Amino acid sequence: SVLTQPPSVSGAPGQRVTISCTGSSSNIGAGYDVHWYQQLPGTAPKLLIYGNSNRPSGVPDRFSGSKSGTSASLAITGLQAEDEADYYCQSYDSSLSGSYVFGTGTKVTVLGQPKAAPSVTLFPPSSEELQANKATLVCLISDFYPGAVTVAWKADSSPVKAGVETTTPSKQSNNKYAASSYLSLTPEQWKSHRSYSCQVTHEGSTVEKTVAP
Amino acid sequence: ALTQPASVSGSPGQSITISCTGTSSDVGTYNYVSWYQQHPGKAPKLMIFDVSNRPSGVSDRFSGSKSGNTASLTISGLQAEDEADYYCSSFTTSSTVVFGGGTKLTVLGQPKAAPSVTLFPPSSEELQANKATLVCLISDFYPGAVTVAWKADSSPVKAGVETTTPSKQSNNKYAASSYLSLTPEQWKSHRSYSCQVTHEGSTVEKTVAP
Amino acid sequence: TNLCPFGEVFNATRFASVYAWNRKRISNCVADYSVLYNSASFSTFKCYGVSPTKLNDLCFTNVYADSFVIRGDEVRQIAPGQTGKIADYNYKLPDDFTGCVIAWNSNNLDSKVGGNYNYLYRLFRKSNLKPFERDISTEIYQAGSTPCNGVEGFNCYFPLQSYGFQPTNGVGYQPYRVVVLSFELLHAPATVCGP
Amino acid sequence: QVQLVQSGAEVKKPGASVKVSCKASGYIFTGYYMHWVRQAPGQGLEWMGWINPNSGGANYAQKFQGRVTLTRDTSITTVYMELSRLRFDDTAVYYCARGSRYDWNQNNWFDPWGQGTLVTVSSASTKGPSVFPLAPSSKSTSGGTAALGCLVKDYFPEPVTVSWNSGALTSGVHTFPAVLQSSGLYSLSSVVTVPSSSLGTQTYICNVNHKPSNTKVDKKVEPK
Amino acid sequence: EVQLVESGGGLVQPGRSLRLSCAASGFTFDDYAMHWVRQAPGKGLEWVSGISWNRGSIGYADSVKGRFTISRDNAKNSLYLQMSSLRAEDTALYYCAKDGERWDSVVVPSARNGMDVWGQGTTVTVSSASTKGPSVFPLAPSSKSTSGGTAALGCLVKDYFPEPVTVSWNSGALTSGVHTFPAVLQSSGLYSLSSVVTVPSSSLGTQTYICNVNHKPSNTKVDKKVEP
Ligand SMILES: *[C@@H]1O[C@H](CO)[C@@H](O[C@@H]2O[C@H](CO)[C@@H](O[C@@H]3O[C@H](CO)[C@@H](O)[C@H](O)[C@@H]3O)[C@H](O)[C@H]2NC(C)=O)[C@H](O)[C@H]1NC(C)=O
Repeated sequence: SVLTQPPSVSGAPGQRVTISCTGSSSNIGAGYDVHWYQQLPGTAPKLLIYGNSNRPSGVPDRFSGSKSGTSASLAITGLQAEDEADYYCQSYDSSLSGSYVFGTGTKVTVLGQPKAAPSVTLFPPSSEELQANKATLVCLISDFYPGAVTVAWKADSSPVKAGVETTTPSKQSNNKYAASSYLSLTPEQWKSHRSYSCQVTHEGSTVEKTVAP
Repeated sequence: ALTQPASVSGSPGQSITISCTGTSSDVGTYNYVSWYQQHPGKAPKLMIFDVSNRPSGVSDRFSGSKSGNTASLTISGLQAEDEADYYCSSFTTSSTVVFGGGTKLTVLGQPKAAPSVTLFPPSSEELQANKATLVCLISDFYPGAVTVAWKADSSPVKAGVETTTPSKQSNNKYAASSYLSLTPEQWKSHRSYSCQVTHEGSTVEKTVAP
Repeated sequence: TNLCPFGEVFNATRFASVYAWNRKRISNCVADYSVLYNSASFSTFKCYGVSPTKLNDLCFTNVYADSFVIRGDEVRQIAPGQTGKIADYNYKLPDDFTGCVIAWNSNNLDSKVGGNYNYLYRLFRKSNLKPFERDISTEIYQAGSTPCNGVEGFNCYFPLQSYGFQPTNGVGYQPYRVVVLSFELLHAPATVCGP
Repeated sequence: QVQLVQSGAEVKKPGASVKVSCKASGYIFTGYYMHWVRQAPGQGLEWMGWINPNSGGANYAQKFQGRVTLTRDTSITTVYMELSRLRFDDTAVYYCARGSRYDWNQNNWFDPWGQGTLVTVSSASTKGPSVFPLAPSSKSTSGGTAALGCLVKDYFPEPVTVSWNSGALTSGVHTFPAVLQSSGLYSLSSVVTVPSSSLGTQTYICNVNHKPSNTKVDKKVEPK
Repeated sequence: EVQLVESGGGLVQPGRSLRLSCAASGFTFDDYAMHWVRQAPGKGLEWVSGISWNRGSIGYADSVKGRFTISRDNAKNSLYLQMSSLRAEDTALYYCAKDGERWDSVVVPSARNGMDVWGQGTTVTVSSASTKGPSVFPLAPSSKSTSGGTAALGCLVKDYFPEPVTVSWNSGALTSGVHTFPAVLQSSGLYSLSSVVTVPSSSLGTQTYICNVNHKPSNTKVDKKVEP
């Protein structure tokens, strides 16, 4: 089995947030405890809470945990600038030679700066690549916050999914995020149509960009 | 035991309320009344357990209510797959189950069909073995109520008649059979015999002669 | 120079039910523990109070072996301080327990298609069992105010159930054989010690 | 899945003793009470009693307080119900059902039910059937369809299997239920409707098989 | 002090076999139980296998049961994992953890204290494709990419393996305005990124721009001019 978790939770400094790890009749239905691990970006996972009620040395007093029925909950009161990381829940399972199961993972990020409007730009394949039997459209987006953006490629009247890829949002030195999306196809498929477009969606804000020969 | 009405009839789409009256030691103390449905020639199926909850695989057309010492089963949206026998049961305070008198749901809306009668005389082998049997078969009639009579040329025949109970066919119609046992002498002594069926005021006669 | 009957307990043909666990007193022999903690066949060898390395080189006054079979999801309750149905109604270990608990899966010797209902266990009781207390009574448990005086029914249940052991159950429902070796240290010349 | 199976139908005599077995498969057999429900032909349900397959106790109704016995067997997970000193009012269908849970809290409904076993108590002995051809005539035909059949009379017990040409003819067959005469012998008739042409050029043969009397008889129905 | 370091990592074409080791120091390795935890690149954790104080209790995941073999030797205070018949999903980062109880099992464990100490991680990449050089293409400005008086133009590198590739502009003379984004895995299993620069369009017709790409796995040194 697997443990379900919310995909993302955020908030403001000095505010109480909570994550819920829901199990089943085997993971938490039995007398099996649940532990909570915290993983910083680029570092190894750290043991945050053990035994679902205790706390190891080093962890501050803000992090708390409590289980009930077949579900546990972690709570962080008074968020700081050091608590933007990933959080996982772990428990054992006893079914067809069960094994240790982990949670989906929750990305806790503190909203230090409010939302903004991103800038987008599409570049089509150049003539050197057009003649190189290769084609790729790039839809680049910059200056968005937080890191939650989707990009969809659409022909004249139909969203296409053959050859879509989008990079994981990364952070720059200006604390803002940027990303790019690639549509890789053969030149004849692009030359046999009239127009293409990339649509970007960030926190509901939708922007379009159309490209035509 | 638990007292239930004899038979309830309703139109499709309407609502019928069957009242199962119990006892202060059966329905007054506990709330474990159950309603089972049984089709002709099958095992009783569990329909409602827990005067409110309904098991998986059961539609919403059936519901249960309770007020005081009398339970009730409410059926809404009658169809053809609802005509069966409904029984109410309950657990007494002495850990003993008690069933009801049984209720029969007759879904009104089916047309009236006249019976078809086939009459067969005793064969030659019958009288060759010192026996005689006249057969009167009734098929494709509705409802399941019909009387049978045996008539000699001018007389009634009451001794030596065996009539079964009407049973439902596969096409939701009924059928029955009647047998008249006599000796070859009595069969060859009279001129002719006749089987008469009576159904909803109508009568149909069939005659046979050697 | 006799040898302790360790094979008579681990390689036994049948084990008693958890509700009435068997008890074996070992003494007057030499204990060779090298076979125990170097067998790689037991799926659990936790020791409370000592360690398997130092256990061999320490004299013991007496030793008792309590063997039974329990489902897989109930092996984590045989420990000092734990609670549950098995820890309060079937087998209660003291808080100052100094001894070891071996456990190994037996899904090929205590199972049968269709269910094996030969191993019983207690479910209902009035109070909690004391450390090392045995109860084999089969009286009707009373949950309500009315006295049933020996007749089953509402508010009067049977305090003995049994697991439906089958070869198609998960690791949590598989029959694990458990053997608790307790060392009751008393005032004695330590008749039983290791080499 | 869970299921309960019973034994085959039985036929006895006044004064004998019947024993019905019920085997449960698919769950913990020793964790649910087992109830027995008796139903007379064309009558409402009747509660006989329950038994606990864990300890062995049993509780019967006041009507069957003296002449019933419920036993268990956990080695083969079966429950036996023995009814002694039978009468003429003891002919019925005996369903075995899974009743309440071990603590009378969760389950309080009879589910699932058995397939249903019949017990026919009677005084008549096993007698072979007698087949007679009900032949068609010019008076038993109208519109080009004539009826003809085979009558199975004076047999015991039930049931009997009547077929036409080893099961080839199926369009228009009708086997009426068996009547119970005043002597304890059953009689039924199986008829078929056929066009008149196949009455003049095709000869129909009915096959009657009675397994309790190991009888198999063919009969050719020809126009009288 | 408690640290675990794992070696034996690299790139192996699918179907081959690998051996991942893990040492230990600063504690009693003889007692505690050991486990393998793998994590996909940019995904959640996942359990692999586990041993506990002896070869009596050994557990495997439901997907690598018949492929991976875990072992240990208490003499040298180290554990091993022999993987074989690898697929396109085994590429991940591996950590060798330990339990929080002295004699806890793995098959029916008393799950308490969790896993305190984790390893640094070892990469296991399984790419059936072979190494090759990058293809470079210029993204030139047009009348559509003009905004705020500053037009963007750059160079796109595509279809190289493995990482990384260095990209510069004007041999280092041009520093301000450069943006280099991390490459993303393609469908064929390769990398592609783009280095862009945003410059006021007033210098588009006077100054030419040169993008220089350097790649060590293929010894590729390429200079490209980006013109309208
Ligand atoms: C319960 O029975 C088993 C099997 O009969 C006992 O395990 C056996 O222990 C003896 C101890 O000496 C082992 O003998 C040695 O085995 C090695 C390995 O093959 C061999 O090289 C030596 O020459 C010597 O024969 C024997 O192999 C082992 N049997 C198995 C199947 O592992 C066990 O000890 C018994 N229980 C108790 C409590 O004694």
